[PDB]
Amino acid sequence: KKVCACPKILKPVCGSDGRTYANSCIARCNGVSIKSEGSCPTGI
Repeated sequence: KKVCACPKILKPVCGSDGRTYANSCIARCNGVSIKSEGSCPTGI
């Protein structure tokens, strides 16, 4: 129940914790910034 709503577009990001979230809005809602655009490589 809010006037704001996050986007539903398929544009995921790697957060500075090294997790991937579905978009920039959901990433910021955890209290953390985006390290880069796109999903990140699990091999590093």
